[PDB]
Amino acid sequence: TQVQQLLVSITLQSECDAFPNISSDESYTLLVKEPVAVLKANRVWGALRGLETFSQLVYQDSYGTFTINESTIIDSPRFSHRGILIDTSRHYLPVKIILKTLDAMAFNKFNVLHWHIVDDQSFPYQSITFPELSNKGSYSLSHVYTPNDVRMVIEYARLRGIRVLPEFDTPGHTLSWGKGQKDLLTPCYS
Amino acid sequence: TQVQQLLVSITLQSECDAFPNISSDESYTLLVKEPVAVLKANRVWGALRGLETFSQLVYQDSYGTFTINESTIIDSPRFSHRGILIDTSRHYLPVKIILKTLDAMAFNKFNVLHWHIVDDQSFPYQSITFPELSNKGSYSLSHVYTPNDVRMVIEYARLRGIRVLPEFDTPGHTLSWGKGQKDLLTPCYS
Amino acid sequence: LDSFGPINPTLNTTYSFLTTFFKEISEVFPDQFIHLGGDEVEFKCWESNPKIQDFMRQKGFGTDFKKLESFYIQKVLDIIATINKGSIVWQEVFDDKAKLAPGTIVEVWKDSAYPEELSRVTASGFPVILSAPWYLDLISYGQDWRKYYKVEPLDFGGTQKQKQLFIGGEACLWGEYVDATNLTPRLWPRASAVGERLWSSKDVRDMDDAYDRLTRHRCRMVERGIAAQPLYAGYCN
Amino acid sequence: LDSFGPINPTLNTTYSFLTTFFKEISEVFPDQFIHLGGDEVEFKCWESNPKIQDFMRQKGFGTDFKKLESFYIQKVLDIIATINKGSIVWQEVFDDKAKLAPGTIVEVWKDSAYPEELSRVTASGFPVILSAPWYLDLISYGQDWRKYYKVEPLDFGGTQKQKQLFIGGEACLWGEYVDATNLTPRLWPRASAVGERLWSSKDVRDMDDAYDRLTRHRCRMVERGIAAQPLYAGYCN
Amino acid sequence: ALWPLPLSVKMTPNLLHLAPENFYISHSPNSTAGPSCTLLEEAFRRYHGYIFG
Amino acid sequence: ALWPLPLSVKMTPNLLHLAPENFYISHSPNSTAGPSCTLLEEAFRRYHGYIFG
Ligand SMILES: *[C@@H]1O[C@H](CO)[C@@H](O[C@@H]2O[C@H](CO)[C@@H](O)[C@H](O)[C@H]2NC(C)=O)[C@H](O)[C@H]1NC(C)=O
Ligand SMILES: *[C@@H]1O[C@H](CO)[C@@H](O[C@@H]2O[C@H](CO)[C@@H](O)[C@H](O)[C@H]2NC(C)=O)[C@H](O)[C@H]1NC(C)=O
Ligand SMILES: CC1=N[C@@H]2[C@@H](O)[C@H](O)[C@@H](CO)O[C@@H]2S1
Ligand SMILES: CC1=N[C@@H]2[C@@H](O)[C@H](O)[C@@H](CO)O[C@@H]2S1
Repeated sequence: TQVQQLLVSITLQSECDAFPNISSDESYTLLVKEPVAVLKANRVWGALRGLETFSQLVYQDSYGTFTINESTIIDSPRFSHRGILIDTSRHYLPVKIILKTLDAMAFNKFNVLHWHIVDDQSFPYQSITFPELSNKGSYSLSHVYTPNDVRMVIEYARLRGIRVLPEFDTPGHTLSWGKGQKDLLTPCYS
Repeated sequence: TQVQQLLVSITLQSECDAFPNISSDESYTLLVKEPVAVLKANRVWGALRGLETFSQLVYQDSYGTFTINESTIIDSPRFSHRGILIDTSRHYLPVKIILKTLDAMAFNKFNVLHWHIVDDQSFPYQSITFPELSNKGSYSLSHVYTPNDVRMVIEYARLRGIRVLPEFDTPGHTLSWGKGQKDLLTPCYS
Repeated sequence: LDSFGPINPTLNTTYSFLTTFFKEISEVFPDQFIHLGGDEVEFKCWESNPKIQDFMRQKGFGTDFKKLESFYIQKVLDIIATINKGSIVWQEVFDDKAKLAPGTIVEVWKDSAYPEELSRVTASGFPVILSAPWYLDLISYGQDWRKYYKVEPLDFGGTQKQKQLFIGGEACLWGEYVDATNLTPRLWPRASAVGERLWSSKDVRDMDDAYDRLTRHRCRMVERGIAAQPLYAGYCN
Repeated sequence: LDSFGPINPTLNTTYSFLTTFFKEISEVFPDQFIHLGGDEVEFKCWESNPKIQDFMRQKGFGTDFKKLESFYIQKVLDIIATINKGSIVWQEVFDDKAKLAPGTIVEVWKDSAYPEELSRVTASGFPVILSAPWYLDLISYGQDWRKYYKVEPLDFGGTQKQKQLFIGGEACLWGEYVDATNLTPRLWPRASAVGERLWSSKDVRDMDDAYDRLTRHRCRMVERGIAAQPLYAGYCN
Repeated sequence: ALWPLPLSVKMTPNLLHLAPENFYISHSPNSTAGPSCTLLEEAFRRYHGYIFG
Repeated sequence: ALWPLPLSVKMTPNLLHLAPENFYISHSPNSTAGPSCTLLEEAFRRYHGYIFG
């Protein structure tokens, strides 16, 4: 009656310290049995997906008893690019709500955060080589993503098997770029 | 330069301990001057509206200085029934979010909460004379409004000059009523 | 087609239940008015019921179930009058030719030809409340606050006397798709559009000025703990 | 008509800025791909500019500003290739006849005739991402999760080879009307519809079963601190 | 930034200042309401918080 | 209540139980990953919270 353990077996080079990419292997199998359940996956990426599925199989019965059915699951994604686009130019989004979105993405097996980071209305990306882009283009100084904010989002995403795809849109959608980079934008005669 | 005081003058019988009604007088005048500003209203209801307006006139300048312009405001509503309908049957709404809605209503000078309390899907109104209506009709026992929940919403609303208009819809929209009141609903042959 | 339909209006136990029930309501809720509803009553269940069919011919209602609806509603209105409260009713009760006592407020919610509904209701002497163009549960893309703001509620046909019977309106947030997770952002500041239209003068309708004050007001709501959603791109503070 | 238009593609300072800038981006973001955008470029400003008019005739682009857009984009793609990253581009870059290096991903976002866009892009050899039918910022009344769920992304015309070039999709939540107050309820669980369509088998499309599992899943998101909005009337726990 | 816009608004360019710990909202001596009025007392206190908070 | 629905799901009617303070998620001894794997270690700990919390 008791599942005492969920053992996790990675079969090939784990890719534990790597960033995920388009071809990352997200396949896994999950064998739920007593006394030891087993999650097997080629890489880390598949184990992450399998942990999510395992958690969706455990439930509490009417008396509060944690229960799970003996089962076998074989799973792998139909498509490898599964994205959510967020836009932090039209409105600044605090780092916390980006981290929450990544948590929700993991629960849904989404693997790409398409970060539409800048646009016409504001330029929150703080550039090291070009400090004036954000200093003059952001909505205010508290509506900026520091190098450390960016690293945090990237790392937080990586820990859930999520790729961070940055979008720096050009040549259109660049009005905020012109505040800090002089002579970049075309002046309009009218 | 300093406004030291906002004096509030109610001219007629205040209606302080009464519930507002359709004909309640919500007119007021607000004279902002130094050293004493004056809010004058026929009744309590108008003073409440005038307090909201006074707060919308105070602002902080670029250095954080609390500022207000010398001014005179004469105000009274175009229509006396200004409502928000909420529906707590399709989904139960916790008392807290009803209280927050009342706060937002006050900030917007709304004066009627149209409480569509029951409908087909659930019956959260706990009736004293008919305990089975909610016991069998609610989504669960924690999705009920106790007599005390109801009093709290009524009092909270009254303190903002807001009328609580209950809707107990019949003869349609009554499926949840039938769980606890036997022989009330018409059985369907098909 | 379902299992149970509307309240059975042919039984004395119904009205005895409603009497006792509404008496409790007259004590719990101090407001002068009680909304009795009366919207979207389905007749298929009443039509398919043999005891109702019997009752229908017992007093000559034929095959017209509007008369049975009227019969039911008139008894409920009478219960409200006997406990000394006013009644509010959705437009169907008026449209289906029920006899309403003077004072009965009619709430107009159907978006089709609503001005003409306002004319009819007021022409018949009744006070009216408008909700038809302000269904905040009916969400859509963009600045829909403007369409709610642009409504001029007294643009219907009628004399001054009829226009004096228009006592106000309500912005409605029905609950099929709304709960604690989304109520506040959906409600505010879209409901603020209706609030100005119902408070301020008729001629207050400059859109640019409305946009200017509403973004700032919305930021104020946010500062005060109301998570009111944005009007357009921007920031607060 | 405005004050400033798109990036000036005729200046060497532009490309020198973009080189230095994108080099920084190639170091900050470890992903293999960088999205260069290229959507909705306005030509009126370029058309009205005398120095651009001069540049246009300098290499025979006539009055065709798609060629100037192409010229600009090709230089940016070359910068990305030189730093050893892949490029992603909105469909306009492909539609306006720019020369794309093999490997360049094209993101199809225009809702008009999108299947035929998928055919064209894939027929030309390029990998494709679909976003057109999954604009979550375009809100509407009711159970719109179903329309996102019912999309079958490979229902476009083409050979197997072309269908192998379809690598996935994105659910987009553009920000004009979205901030911290409303992002989460707007995003979830509507984006969960797209997530199943992109993860699960093609033949997983039983609507009743999808509704059953998604309400429970949505309740799970709520239990875990994600304020996902309801699908319909109901409760959690 | 008034919402709803009041019926009649007349302002001067003269700015006045307020001091949070030296600004009170109180009953005018001629008023029909006083300290007994819970409704006005609670409103005084919460609007003090809204103005300064 | 799986979302997304896995490619292949086969279950039995046999119910098994779990004890929160006596249920661990760990590395199988044959695995290529171990305690050094921050990614797996953090996932083990947060999924423990999701299953029981
Ligand atoms: C409230 O008072 C302020 C300060 O006098 C007014 O603002 C200024 O108005 C004067 C003359 O009209 C201008 O010279 C200034 O440029 C304005 N701003 C500043 C920084 O002083 C403001 O208009 C008044 N409010 C209203 C609506 O009357
Ligand atoms: C998981 O196991 C449970 C318990 O055996 C399954 O549920 C029952 O199934 C049996 C036979 O199929 C029925 O007699 C019971 O009515 C079901 N419920 C109860 C309370 O025991 C459940 O179907 C299993 N899950 C799956 C999808 O296979
Ligand atoms: C009166 C009304 N009765 C109906 C309600 O039951 C729905 O919830 C609402 C949703 O828009 O539509 C009409 S308005
Ligand atoms: C690519 C795209 N470019 C545009 C964006 O700038 C808008 O924000 C979005 C809103 O729906 O519409 C299209 S999608």
